[PDB]
Amino acid sequence: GEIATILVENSISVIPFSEAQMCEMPVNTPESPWKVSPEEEQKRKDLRKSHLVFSIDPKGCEDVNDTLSVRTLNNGNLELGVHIADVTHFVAPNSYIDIEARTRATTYYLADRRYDMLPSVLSADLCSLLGGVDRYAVSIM
Amino acid sequence: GDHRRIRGPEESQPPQLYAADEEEAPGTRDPTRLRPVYARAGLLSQAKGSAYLEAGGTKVLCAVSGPRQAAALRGRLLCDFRRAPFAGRRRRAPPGGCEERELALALQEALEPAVRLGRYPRAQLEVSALLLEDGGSALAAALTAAALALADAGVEMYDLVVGCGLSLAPGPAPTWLLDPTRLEEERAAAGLTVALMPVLNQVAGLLGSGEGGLTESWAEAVRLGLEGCQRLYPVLQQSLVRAARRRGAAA
Amino acid sequence: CSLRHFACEQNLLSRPDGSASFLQGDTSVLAGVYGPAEVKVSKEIFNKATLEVILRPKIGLPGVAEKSRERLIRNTCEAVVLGTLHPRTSITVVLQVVSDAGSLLACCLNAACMALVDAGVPMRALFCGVACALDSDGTLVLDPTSKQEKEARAVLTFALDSVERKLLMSSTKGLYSDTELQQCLAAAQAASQHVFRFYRESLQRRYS
Amino acid sequence: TGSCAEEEFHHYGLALDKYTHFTSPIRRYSDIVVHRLLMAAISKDKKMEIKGNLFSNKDLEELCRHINNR
Amino acid sequence: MKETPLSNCERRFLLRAIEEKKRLDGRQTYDYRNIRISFGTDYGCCIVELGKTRVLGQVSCELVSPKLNRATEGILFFNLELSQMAAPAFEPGRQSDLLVKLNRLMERCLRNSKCIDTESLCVVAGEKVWQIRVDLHLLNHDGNIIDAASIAAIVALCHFRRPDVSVQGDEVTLYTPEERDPVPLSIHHMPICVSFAFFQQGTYLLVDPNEREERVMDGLLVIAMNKHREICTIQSSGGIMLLKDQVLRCSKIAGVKVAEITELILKALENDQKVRKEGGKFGFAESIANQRITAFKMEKAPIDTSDVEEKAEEIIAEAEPPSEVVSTPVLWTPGTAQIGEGVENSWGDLEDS
Repeated sequence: GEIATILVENSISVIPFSEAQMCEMPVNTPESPWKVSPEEEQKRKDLRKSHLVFSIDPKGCEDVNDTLSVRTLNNGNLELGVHIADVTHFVAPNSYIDIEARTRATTYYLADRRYDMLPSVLSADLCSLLGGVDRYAVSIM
Repeated sequence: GDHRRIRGPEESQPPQLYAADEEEAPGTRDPTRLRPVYARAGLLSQAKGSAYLEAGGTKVLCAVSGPRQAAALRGRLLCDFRRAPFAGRRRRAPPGGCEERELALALQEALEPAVRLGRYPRAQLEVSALLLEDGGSALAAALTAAALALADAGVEMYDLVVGCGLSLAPGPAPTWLLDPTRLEEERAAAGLTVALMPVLNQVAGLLGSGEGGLTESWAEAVRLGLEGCQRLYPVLQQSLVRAARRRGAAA
Repeated sequence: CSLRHFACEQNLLSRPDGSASFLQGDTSVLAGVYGPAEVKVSKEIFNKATLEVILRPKIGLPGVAEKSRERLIRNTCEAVVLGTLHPRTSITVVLQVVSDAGSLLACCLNAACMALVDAGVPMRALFCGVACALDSDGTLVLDPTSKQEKEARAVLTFALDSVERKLLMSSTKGLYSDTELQQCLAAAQAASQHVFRFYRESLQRRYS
Repeated sequence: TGSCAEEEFHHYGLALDKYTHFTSPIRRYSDIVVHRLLMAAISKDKKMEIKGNLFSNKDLEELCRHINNR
Repeated sequence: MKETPLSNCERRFLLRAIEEKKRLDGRQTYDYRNIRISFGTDYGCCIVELGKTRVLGQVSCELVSPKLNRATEGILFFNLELSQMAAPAFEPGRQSDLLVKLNRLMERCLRNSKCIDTESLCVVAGEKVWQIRVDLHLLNHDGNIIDAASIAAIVALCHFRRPDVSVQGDEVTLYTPEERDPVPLSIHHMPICVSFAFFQQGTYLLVDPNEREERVMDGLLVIAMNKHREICTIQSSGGIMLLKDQVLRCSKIAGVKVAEITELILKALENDQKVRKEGGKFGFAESIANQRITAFKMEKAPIDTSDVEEKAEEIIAEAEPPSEVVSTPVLWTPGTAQIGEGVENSWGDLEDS
């Protein structure tokens, strides 16, 4: 009852989404999971072999943002780069996920649980840097 | 609302109640004149008897159906009065009205003193009258027309029924007028309608209500109503003659 | 073009003489028929029977529209019922709408045909119901749904005989030209050949 | 931005002169703005055009006041 | 038309049975005929079958302005109706002394028990609020119309789901199942009717009687009592003259029976919700028994829409064009014109004078 009061009073929604707000999902099905269409592999510039990416992350970090990488080149100097996840492909302009995000401006945190801005598997498998599967990103360098 | 009609708006205020043109002034006339009247008999083809009466601004159509099955030793006389919605200042509810039933009864208690129902045992007659336009005295037309229809339909009656109408001026020296119109009827204080048999010299129906309380004005209103019913007779005399000449010549 | 999911059930109710529920997709209609029985003397006719059809909606009370759509069904059953074999009696057909999802009149005609056949009434030929709904451009769709019906500019429904596939009933919504009226009539004539196969397969299985 | 003067662009508390976040497009809303804009920049510095508009002055100011509230 | 008459052998047969305490269809005194529920696809729609009776319930809501006085609640229509197909006798305007007692039973039970929460069905006050309107139909008459009608109304009301709105400041907005998820209702309790019949001047009683047992009975006692232990209506009627221990026995019986019936209803609604949430197929279609001769299934079929163009083209091409005698209009005087064979003279005049 107290948690419910804190939600209602502080203007935060606890309603899961509707059919047409749900249905517009990336299909991470076992019979056909997600894997990059090769023309976008052309159009991008892979680094999954020639450079190391890892991350420290807080206990319970089911959803990573922060990544970096520093190596040495064929000369001896130290190239610096910070790599942030490029989640812009699943929120199209004037969408329903985009109006939704425009409404819920900031993710609210109370100290038991989080509250996903997105539906609860769109990012909480498909956006989090886990495992060693492929993941669109943006690496400044 | 109604499950046997087309439903529109729940409420509808006519623009007369918003009409910004103030009520005008009727005028004056001679109270010893009658509006010219044209009468035609045998209009409808599928009706046993019919007549159409038009005089000035009044339009009434009457048709008579023949005797049907079902004071016996005598036949009934069913009646039905109904006026067109597109008549008068405002619209009227199709389902009915107390005014229509009162005028239907004022018709029923006036056309039965003419026909002899002691010739139609266990039968009945149905009379339907319709007013297409209200432009003056109405009850003086629903009586003449429903009697003409009966006479052209071959039912036996003792005599005809001829109606008239009157109204009382609202001035400081009121005087009764003959054949009033809506401009002379909505500004009046009282009205009178008489139903006279012209040959038998017997009054068939009487109706009057208003602000005239001296029992010397009503004597003239009654007797000028009688003069009107004796002056409208010749036109109805030649109308049935022409109607019978044409019906017989049609064979 | 493709007819949607079809289903039918027979002998549901125990009180009437013959019952038949016919649902085509999501919409559904239930019907029952009482055989030739006594009729009021004030409505009886010699050398012929008298047909009575009543339809009940789910929301509201029946009005002018539902009786106007009762006349079509009665004047459609009047052309296929041999009343001369049963004079001074009455045959009544009642259709009940259980669910609505689009193309209700065609499913009601099919329900009436299956209820009369189950009830054991002398018939001259079976009849079917096919509804067409051409879109804003001219793409014909058969047995449409209320989703397509709202945007479409014209919806047509036809009732077809089961012998030479002539036209019995025609109720049209929307404005159109004659060329696509001809092409939707031809589409209905092509569509009824499968419904009549459903009739034949259902009755051949029933008497197994 | 240019809705205000230079003096109102600084990040004095951190001794910078401009500071925003870009490390969280997921749990915030100004960061998806920044994502759209940075990707528009990397896609526009090829001498072509990015069909489909991005924002306007009033839109951005009502969004930033909304985000301050939230 | 009327209903088949009752012989003098059936009365004797039912009464020797009832004296001996054995009934036709095998069920003992304190038993119900088993029940079978079926749910539609859109919310607030169900089909209940008690024994061989059928009732169709369907709830539906709509937004109106809330009269004058009671500015902070909503209204709740009801309209029972008896379908000509329920039984031969039912006739649209010739059974007007059962409809009244039935509508009354239903309305007093459902609206005076105060189980539906009509408090929280407002949007503004003095302005638009939701007006629900329940609707039941009787499909097949086999006795005990009111138990089935009550169970049907209960399930239909406990399966509805409203639309939903956003109200803040002084501004309205109306959503849709894609913009916002439909919302359930709030139901305090579940008042469920029970009926008893008395036989040969109260000496015997039988629970849940059918239509033949209904024609050999004196009078009826109905006892509507919601869950927990709370009675909500009773209505003795017919031809009965009752004792005082018997009312209490009846109350016990209704308590037990409503307990069992509420078990069944709750279980069925839970199972239905589980099915709807798993993601399987539901609806009136996937209820037809397949182990039965009168059901058949066919997936979709393009029939052949390859030829219609050609047929239509040849039909249009193969028929006689419009002809070309064009008619002329005649003018008498502005206002009236005539077309056709016409009339000889300009107009009639002094034809008979």
